[PDB]
Amino acid sequence: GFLINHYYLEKNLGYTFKDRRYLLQALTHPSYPTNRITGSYQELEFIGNAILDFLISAYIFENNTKMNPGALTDLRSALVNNTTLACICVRHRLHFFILAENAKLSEIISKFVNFQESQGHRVTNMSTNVDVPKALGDVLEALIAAVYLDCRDLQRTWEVIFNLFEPELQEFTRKVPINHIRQLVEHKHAKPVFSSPIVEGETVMVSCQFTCMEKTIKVYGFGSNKDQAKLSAAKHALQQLSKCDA
Amino acid sequence: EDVEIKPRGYQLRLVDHLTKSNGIVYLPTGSGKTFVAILVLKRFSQDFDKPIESGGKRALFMCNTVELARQQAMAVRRCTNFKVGFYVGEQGVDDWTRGMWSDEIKKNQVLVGTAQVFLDMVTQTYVALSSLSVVIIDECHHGTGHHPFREFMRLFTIANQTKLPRVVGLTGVLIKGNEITNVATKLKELEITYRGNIITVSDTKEMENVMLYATKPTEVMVSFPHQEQVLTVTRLISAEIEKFYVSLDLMNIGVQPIRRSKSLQCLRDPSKKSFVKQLFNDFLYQMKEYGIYAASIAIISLIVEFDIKRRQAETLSVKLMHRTALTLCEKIRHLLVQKLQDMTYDDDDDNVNTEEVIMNFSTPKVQRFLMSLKVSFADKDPKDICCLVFVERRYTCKCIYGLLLNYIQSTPELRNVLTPQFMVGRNNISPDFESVLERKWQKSAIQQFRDGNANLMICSSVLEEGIDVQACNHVFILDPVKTFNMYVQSKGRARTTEAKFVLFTADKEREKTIQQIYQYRKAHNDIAEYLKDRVLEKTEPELYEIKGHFQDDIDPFTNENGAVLLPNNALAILHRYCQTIPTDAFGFVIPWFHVLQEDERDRIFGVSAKGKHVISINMPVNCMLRDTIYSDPMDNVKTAKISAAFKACKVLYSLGELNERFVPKTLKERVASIADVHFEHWNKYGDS
Amino acid sequence: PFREFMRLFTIANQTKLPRVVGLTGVLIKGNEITNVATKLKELEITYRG
Amino acid sequence: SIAIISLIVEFDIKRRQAETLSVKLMHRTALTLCEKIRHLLVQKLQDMT
Amino acid sequence: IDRYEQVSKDFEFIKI
RNA sequence: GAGACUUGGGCAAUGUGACUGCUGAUCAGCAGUCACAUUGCCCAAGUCUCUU
Ligand SMILES: Nc1ncnc2c1ncn2[C@@H]1O[C@H](COP(=O)(O)OP(=O)(O)O)[C@@H](O)[C@H]1O
Ligand SMILES: [Mg+2]
Repeated sequence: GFLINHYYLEKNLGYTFKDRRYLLQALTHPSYPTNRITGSYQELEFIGNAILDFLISAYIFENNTKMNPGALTDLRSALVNNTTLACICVRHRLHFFILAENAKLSEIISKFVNFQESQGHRVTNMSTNVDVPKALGDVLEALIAAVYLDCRDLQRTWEVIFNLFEPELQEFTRKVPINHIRQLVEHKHAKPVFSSPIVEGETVMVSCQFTCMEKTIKVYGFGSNKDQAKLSAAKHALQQLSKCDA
Repeated sequence: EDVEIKPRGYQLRLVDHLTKSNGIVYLPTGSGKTFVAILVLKRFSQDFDKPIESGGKRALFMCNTVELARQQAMAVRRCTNFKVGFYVGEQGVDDWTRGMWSDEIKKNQVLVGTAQVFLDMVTQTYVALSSLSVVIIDECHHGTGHHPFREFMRLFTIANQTKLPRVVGLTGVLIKGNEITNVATKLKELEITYRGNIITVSDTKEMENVMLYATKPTEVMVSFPHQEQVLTVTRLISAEIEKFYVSLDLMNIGVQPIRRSKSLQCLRDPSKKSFVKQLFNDFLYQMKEYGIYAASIAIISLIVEFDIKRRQAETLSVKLMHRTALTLCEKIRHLLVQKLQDMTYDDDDDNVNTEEVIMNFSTPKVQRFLMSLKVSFADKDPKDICCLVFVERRYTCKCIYGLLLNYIQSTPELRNVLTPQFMVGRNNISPDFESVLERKWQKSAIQQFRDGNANLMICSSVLEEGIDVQACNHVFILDPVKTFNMYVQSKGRARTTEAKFVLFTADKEREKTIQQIYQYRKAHNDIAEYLKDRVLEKTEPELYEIKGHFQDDIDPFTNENGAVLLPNNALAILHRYCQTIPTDAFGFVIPWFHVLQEDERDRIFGVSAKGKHVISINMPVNCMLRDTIYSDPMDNVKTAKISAAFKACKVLYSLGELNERFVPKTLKERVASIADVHFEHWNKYGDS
Repeated sequence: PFREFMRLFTIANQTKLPRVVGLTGVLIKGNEITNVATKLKELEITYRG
Repeated sequence: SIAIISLIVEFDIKRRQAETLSVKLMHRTALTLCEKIRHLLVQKLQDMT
Repeated sequence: IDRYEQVSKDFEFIKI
């Protein structure tokens, strides 16, 4: 009864749950008092984090040979980053089945999902987006451990992970996955310097002072927090540099 | 200060008697009773110097509120030569471990602070009752019900019954509330709660005459006719407000925590909607009680409060709600200012025009108040005048402060002699009228009052008692006197010579107020006669009634290591533990209670289930106490909740979540437990 | 009906009024015995004696 | 015991002035319950006679 | 009432 | 049985006076916890530049 139309989730995900209890525990956000029969999803995401990171690291170690470890660690960190997990969870329409309730968290999820719909459910490679919901990537990563425990086989879990990550794998393997921010600082002519950002309510800003095409330009960007305001400034600096390059 | 402080004729005998036996002092405010308390502290300092284990001790001075604790801390520090430790809840002693508690205990000779901190640190085995020399209580009349003073006193009953620390209580009022009836039983309950005998002034001519330097103020009163007709614009504003209420309840925000009755009997509006409706209803009461000009003053405060709340409103829907409230308040402000300016056409003398507008649109009570101020201050010097006014509502304070601002700007005689200022209780409201932090400021309104910056203060019972204020000469009370304690404490403030006590009441309420004033005077007198003639007993050595005072509640449970758990603190401990679990905003940590049903009551319990009620506790899914816990069957829902929380926290302690010292465990305890298991090889390398 | 009867006295003719006298062995009915003077006051003024 | 004996006469007389069978059956059931209670209580009485 | 009726200009403080 | 009176009994209606608990709403006063924000002390840690 908790899992309304769970067959839709299974069909989209591609796996079948012989026991549905693991799915309920994985979908049980801590803010959901009506579920007295299973625990929260923290005790599953704890294992799922290790499962995901080890599996993907082993895959890239075996396959992506022609690159140094100094960038292989960056690739694995990008592929395990919570933002990519949130994007993947958005792609598979898993927001529907999250047995969660909250005032502001639900608003954040709605804003993120409509933003991703605007982007076409593709990674914005890093996002100038308002704010990313951590719990979304958390529940997506936890359902991986839920899938594994339902079968106790690594091979099936890896098939599921690969089926979920095929576009991300093919993208990050070809193009440089991410460095960002730092490459702006170390850029050939871009020498960004910044002031201290201040948050207020649900708005934030930072004065970005950088250089571009041998000139000096100041840019601003929408965001949520101090460091993510600096992130928005970095995103718009990257946009200006790319457009000037283009 | 210095040693020029010379004890009076009554302080010496008071401290001499208090040395022999425990007792409570009862002297009028400003009679230097804290000074004789200091002298008492100067007779129990023998064990201050030596450390705890070597045989040395300390002393605990007690207070109810933070500010009074701090003020008396500076007082004792400047009056003595001891290392006075000052600690409160906000000071940061919450996370203090054993070592950085022990250092403070061993680096001080006397401790001061609030009730909760001292009570908790006594219950957390940091010190023992046997490890104390003398304990000093002030405003001892607070010691009733579940108040922390009585809870701390119960530790005297549960702990050792030999070489027990002294207890002394400081007060000037003995009764809290409208229970003036049967003063003798209240006095006896106060006697037994602090296991002492009240000692009071006795030798009339030599000593009460000297003590009466805290002179009794002269008291007067003024009556005014009732205003009965209601203005036409008021009902229009009420109609707009009620349709706004209908829209607000109709409009839809996301899921919000369910707030219900304090007895869980039925539902309530969501906290934000209840809050905004409380604002609007309070402003409406302001309008009817004080007219239109005062309403015009208060609507600006509502505007600024709504703007601040919308600014801090995280969710967009809450921002829309506050925006709609702001639009309605702006419309109300437009109508009010139009009505106020509707009369200003005829006259064109700006100062006199504003003065007569204030007089014209005001309620008769406020008109009488302002004319009384004009005829009392009488255009005198601004330095000598230092007057107080008491009003009941918080927003009434700010509104009347604005009204006095405008009126003082409207009279040349008062424009140079009065400097109004207001302050309220802990739920402080911004004194601004334009925007949040219009300017950064560093002086409290009380301090400005003390330095002569503000000769007139507006305040609720927040400035009634405790906080030291110079001898006032004029005190005014607008809203009706509510209790005995506030009346007597207010009349004690007007300490200077020929001080004036002033209060106001309506025409049809004067006769009622006669009984309250005469009853309060009789209640002050009969205490004097009865204590003057009480039975000469030593220290209330009736241990049978001492243990028969508290037994009717749930017996407090103590484990090994000497830690003791108070059943009345079970709710606080449970909620504090719940807050430890990390969560997002709406992720609730508070345990959602549930009252049982009689059919379910005897479905789970015996025949006694029908007679008395039971409440059930549920826990958030993150807490490992997944299984629900059913409270013991108690009579009322209050004791049911107390028993439920006590049993639940006992189960938590048994499971080890609650530590030995009865506090939730951080990661420090976890890593300490794991260290000698998983990280033993660090020690052979000299680390850990 | 005691003070109900005696309320007739004010509305009717206030002069050439029959003598009224109160007889009792107790004065206070209920647990409001506190401040006997003020409670005896309305007894005095209700019975115009 | 005396109380349950007393209840019998009041229940019976109430049934006597009872108007229709709907309350007659109610009083009859009440009297049967009262008599069963009385019998149980007198068994309790005689247990230690 | 349009205008609140004015209280007595002359008034003194009665003593309880 | 009725008409009326005498006394009593039965039922009902409604009102009055008092008491014990139980909650409701509003308002003031007090304590504690958690979190966020401001900048700084600030070491860890990686990157990068200079350079050590
Ligand atoms: N015998 C005395 N010696 C020295 N100072 C005194 C004496 N009597 C009164 N005082 C001073 O008068 C002041 C009275 O204020 P306080 O004692 O705080 O009033 P209360 O104790 O009633 O609240 C004290 O600050 C105290 O220093
Ligand atoms: Mg004092």
